[PDB]
Amino acid sequence: PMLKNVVVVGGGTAGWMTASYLTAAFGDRIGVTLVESKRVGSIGVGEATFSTVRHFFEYLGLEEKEWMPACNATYKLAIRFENWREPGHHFYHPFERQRVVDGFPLTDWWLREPRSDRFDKDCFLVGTLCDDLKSPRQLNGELFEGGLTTQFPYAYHFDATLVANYLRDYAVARGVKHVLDDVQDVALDDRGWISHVVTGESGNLTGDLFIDCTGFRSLLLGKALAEPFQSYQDSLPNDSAVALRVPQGLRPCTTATAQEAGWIWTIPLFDRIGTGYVYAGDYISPEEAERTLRAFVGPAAEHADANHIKMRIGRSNRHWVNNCVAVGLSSGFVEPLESTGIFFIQHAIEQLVKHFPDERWDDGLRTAYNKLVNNVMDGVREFLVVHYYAAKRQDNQYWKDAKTRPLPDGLAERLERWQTRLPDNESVFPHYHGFESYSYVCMLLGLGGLDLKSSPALGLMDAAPARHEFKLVGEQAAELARTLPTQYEYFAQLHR
Ligand SMILES: Cc1cc2nc3c(=O)[nH]c(=O)nc-3n(C[C@H](O)[C@H](O)[C@H](O)COP(=O)(O)OP(=O)(O)OC[C@H]3O[C@@H](n4cnc5c(N)ncnc54)[C@H](O)[C@@H]3O)c2cc1C
Ligand SMILES: [Cl-]
Repeated sequence: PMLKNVVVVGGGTAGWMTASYLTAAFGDRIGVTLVESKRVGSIGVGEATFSTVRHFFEYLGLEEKEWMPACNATYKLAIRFENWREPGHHFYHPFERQRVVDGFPLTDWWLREPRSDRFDKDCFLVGTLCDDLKSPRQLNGELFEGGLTTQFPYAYHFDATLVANYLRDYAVARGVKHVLDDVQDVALDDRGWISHVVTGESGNLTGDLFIDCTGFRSLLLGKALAEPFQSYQDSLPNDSAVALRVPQGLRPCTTATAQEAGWIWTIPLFDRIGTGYVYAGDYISPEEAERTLRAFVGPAAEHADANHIKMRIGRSNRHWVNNCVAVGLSSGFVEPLESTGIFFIQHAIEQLVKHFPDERWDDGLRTAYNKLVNNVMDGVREFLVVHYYAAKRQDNQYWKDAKTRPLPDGLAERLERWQTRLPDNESVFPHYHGFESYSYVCMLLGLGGLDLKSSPALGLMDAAPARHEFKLVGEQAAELARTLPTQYEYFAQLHR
């Protein structure tokens, strides 16, 4: 007794990732309909991704060389953090797993005896590749790792509208019914379950399962079903953004430049730059934020229209209620400091397939699904609070307040453990939330606000293997700088 029809409401990145993934997972064995407005646009942002996104394209059977040119896409090997510790300081948060020497990470050996003033230069390859604007692939397509299960779980930058167009064509070609219309009413039955959605001129769209991809407005879950929403704003005050699209070497990383009341993203696409100021409206006005952003970008922004966005920061109490699942901004959101919006969508849809119901609608599937999503969002929220707490700067009220806001449960205890020994698998938020322990280590070392200590055991061990590893990183960096093409060179002859 299996379900027969899914209705997806919304045609942004969330809706078309949902629809395309459903056809990849279930084929023609279930019907999928997507309805989307002709007049309400998508949010217009969401252009950097997280490590897991490679597996989304793999699941659909899409190779980089076919979708990347069609989506204005580049590689994201890291995030470059600027001015978080102090003025003029920068460091990389790379998609690069730790090197472990005799049971201890190289970063631990570094902390014992720093080889330079840059932990990321000494311990990692990827930051240097970003500085040299390198492609992660040689001109013959082979990944650089093969010349040294991957140590480099990288991601992408792309135009979210082009990706959504690409997945729409992917999904419609595989039988997804596409309705271009407004949902004007969500009809509930006597159980409070969704019976159908009423469209302006396409009749009623009926189905067994309804996916709310309507964005922040959450027309099905938050509005029609009145599901409570849990704000994160007390712990993360950034509630606003102003975004620009700007004409444009391609640095394979996102840049996050701390500002007086937030931070500015720089996302390099193949032929343009996406940039925006994420800020706290209680500290600066939208006018000041736009002024700051335009001055930061410089003359290239003098003719670009600013896109002002109010963010709904938090998560729904439940994400799957009755026969309705929220995917995308309707489900939850944190500021894009670590590029988690599309990660949340992929997690939501992957776990919806894994917990997909039959006609018995086992409530335990909902309970498990909701716990998984809540744990992912709570964990990312904790990770982001650490960004502001561990940022060394306390130069104004905003950056002082970043250390006195209420911490999520358990973070105070974890902060104390991290100042005893660097974070590892057993000293971070103990549920899946995307980020691995190496991300915590890098952020703490770069942000520089905590009192970090190396493990005393290192003093009783042979330092030779660690010294060899540091030397090896330098040799491999030198070889990669000589051989890898620049990212522009790579895409220039790939766009042939
Ligand atoms: C400033 C900012 C920066 C971000 N940066 C990143 C980033 O770097 N990386 C990342 O991964 N994510 C990022 N995100 C998150 C990202 O934008 C979302 O995860 C993603 O775009 C999915 O959005 P959505 O589809 O849920 O909502 P939307 O894009 O708002 O889509 C809503 C859809 O519902 C439709 N709709 C609405 N009402 C109706 C109706 N009545 N009837 C029919 N259809 C309707 C609309 O037409 C639209 O198609 C960012 C978000 C913001 C605000
Ligand atoms: Cl995000």
